[PDB]
Amino acid sequence: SSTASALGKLQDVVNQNAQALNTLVKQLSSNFGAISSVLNDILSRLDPP
Amino acid sequence: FASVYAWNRKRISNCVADYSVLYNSASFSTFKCYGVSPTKLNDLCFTNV
Repeated sequence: SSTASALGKLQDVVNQNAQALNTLVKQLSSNFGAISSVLNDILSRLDPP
Repeated sequence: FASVYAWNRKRISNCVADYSVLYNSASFSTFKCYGVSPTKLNDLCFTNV
């Protein structure tokens, strides 16, 4: 009841899953060498070739 | 028209521009666009031209 942080294993498992998912969803904001990180913009800007 | 070493710069803002007349006119020897498709110009909105 009083002492906290006695459940480190379950807590850190949850933290690991959440962190992996967050970095996966954050990876969507990278140019990867292209001109923009959003697909609709480059679709609407230039020629399909 | 000014010299190449003293190229004349003009700023265009707060206007409604029709780029089609530029593509329609045949008076231009070279009409080369790099970041955008020439036919999509009327479909976009910019600032500080």
